[PDB]
Amino acid sequence: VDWRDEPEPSACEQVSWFPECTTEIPDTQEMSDWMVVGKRKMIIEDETEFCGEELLHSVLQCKSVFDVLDGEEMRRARTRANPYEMIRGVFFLNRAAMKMANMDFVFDRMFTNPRDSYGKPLVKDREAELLYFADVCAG
RNA sequence: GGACAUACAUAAAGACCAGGC
Repeated sequence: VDWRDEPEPSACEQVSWFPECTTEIPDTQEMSDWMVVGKRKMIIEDETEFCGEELLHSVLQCKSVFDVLDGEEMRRARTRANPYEMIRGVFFLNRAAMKMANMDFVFDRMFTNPRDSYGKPLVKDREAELLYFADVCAG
């Protein structure tokens, strides 16, 4: 695997979206048979329905190369190899806060300043309205 | 995937003996 043919590390991130869902929202009658119960599968190597077999086997092999390695040796190499590792948490309690800071920039402040379909802010700091949010599995 | 034991303290006790006023 030639890893040296990687694009120069950048603070500029690109977003590709799914198309806009043109189908109706599935109802209770449409979904009535959608829940298939089968044998408990604990195999990931044959899950090729949405990824080419050669890429799936290659990423699984590249993961399992680390199973024989000391975790502190892996962690030290990773800290040198990741161009973004010096960001960390800055002044926040952990590096997860910086993921939300990054994504709230990349997604046009849609979380910290959400908008209606006409592009108007749903919360104005001078009016009696609060930005309600939830944070789950988030300790 | 830090200390002045500034604890001045070796003072045996006990005894007899010698001298001082």
